[PDB]
Amino acid sequence: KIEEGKLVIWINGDKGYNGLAEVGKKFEKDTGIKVTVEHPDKLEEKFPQVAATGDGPDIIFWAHDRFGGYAQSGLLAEITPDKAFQDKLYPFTWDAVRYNGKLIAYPIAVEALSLIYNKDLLPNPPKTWEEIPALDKELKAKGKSALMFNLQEPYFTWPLIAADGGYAFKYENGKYDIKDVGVDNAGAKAGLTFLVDLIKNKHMNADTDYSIAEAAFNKGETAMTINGPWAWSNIDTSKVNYGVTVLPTFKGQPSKPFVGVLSAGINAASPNKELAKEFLENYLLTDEGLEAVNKDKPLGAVALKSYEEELAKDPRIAATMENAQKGEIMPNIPQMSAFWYAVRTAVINAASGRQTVDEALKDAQTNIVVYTDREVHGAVGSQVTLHCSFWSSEWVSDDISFTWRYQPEGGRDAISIFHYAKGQPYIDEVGTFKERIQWVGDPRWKDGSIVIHNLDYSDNGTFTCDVKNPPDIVGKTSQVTLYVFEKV
Ligand SMILES: OC[C@H]1O[C@H](O[C@H]2[C@H](O)[C@@H](O)[C@@H](O)O[C@@H]2CO)[C@H](O)[C@@H](O)[C@@H]1O
Repeated sequence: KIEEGKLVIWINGDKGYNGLAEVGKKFEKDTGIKVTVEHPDKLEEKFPQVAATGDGPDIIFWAHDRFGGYAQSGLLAEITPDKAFQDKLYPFTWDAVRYNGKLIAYPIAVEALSLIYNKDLLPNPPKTWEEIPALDKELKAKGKSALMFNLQEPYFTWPLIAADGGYAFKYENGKYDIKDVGVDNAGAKAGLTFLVDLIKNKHMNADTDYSIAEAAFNKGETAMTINGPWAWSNIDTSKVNYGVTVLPTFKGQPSKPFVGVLSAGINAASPNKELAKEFLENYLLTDEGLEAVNKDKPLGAVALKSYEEELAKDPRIAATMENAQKGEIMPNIPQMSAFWYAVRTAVINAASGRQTVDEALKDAQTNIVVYTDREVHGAVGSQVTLHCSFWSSEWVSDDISFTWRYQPEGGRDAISIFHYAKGQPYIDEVGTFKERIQWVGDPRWKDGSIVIHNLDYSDNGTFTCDVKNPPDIVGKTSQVTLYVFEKV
């Protein structure tokens, strides 16, 4: 439950919260109203959790993308500044916080990821992703690495994934098609494939997270990192001589970071809505208010026209804006939340080798355990496909095995005719099917199918497919019966 004569604010711990607290101190001096600034972990998830019982902060700071979901659920107060105030901020920043015709937050700043590079290691940073492996080998021989960035959050890997064609939700005449997701298409696969072979080639580590990449760059251990304007303060402190530049191209195309508008929403259960509007409108969104936050941790390109114009000469801000121009604004639709957890899981699963990129992105796109046909009929001379597939909770072992057995009709015993094991198909030269079996399976899609060519009358019998995918060293089986005809 929310008290009542004061303001509690949540903001991410990577942003200028001490600078925000100082604006809080000034508000408190003028008004006598206490302003507490907190930075809870995963506050983007904590907010809806507690705001559903009417709990949480009076005001929450996050990128605009999460606010559609908050608004849909009725967690945010409608924002109603007059036209005079609105005119103080860029119109596009207001569009980012409009949901279902209503303004539901105040925009603060435009963030995009950039390439950051150590000028003493790399006076001339690569223009291209494809250069990076060769660069890394050079730098490795000198006890350094080429690149480290946060691999745990899809925000950071998305620019590469989207570069050659990936998208979240298709944008089509004024609206997002929630049914048309582009995390599976050929472009997205190429981008994530490039990323996982950086890892498989030891140019990056699948475990690398935000703290590890920041520490490595700031200690001069790696030549480049990918991060937003909040990060620049920490590198200034370290003294590393850095530049901030355009992200490398991939297959000749710009990297495409998702652009965020840092925004401040007012809790619908806040008894302090007029005080919150006063703070944000009269204290935060002023040159001095934004300056105080910005000098703590850089904001990016601020929403407030006067101060954006003041800051716009900074070439690090120019680079941020150039990267944003090449990327695209995040949708603010409530589905964004599902999108992010889907791609997060796909990246981690692909980066660790639990899935191939195809498998991984299929699942993201979407977010009797053995199957054979019952009975197949063939003509003499024809070929028949003997489908076999399975479903499992396990990743695909490789060590995965498939075995086909055959039992002639009226016959006694089932004999092996085909075996897939340790990555290779073996036929059997014993076979009455020798030179007539064809492997058409693919263990990566949990498929063990074969084709029998040039059917004969005496091929009549029952085939059994047996699959082991080790965890899972217990054989699951299914049977298919073949009848061969002159015709029918
Ligand atoms: O990684 C998925 C995550 O990415 C975007 O979050 C950013 C946020 O915009 C930045 O301000 C910065 O703090 O880093 C975050 C990524 O770690 C989305 O805003 C967020 O909803 C999403 O879950």
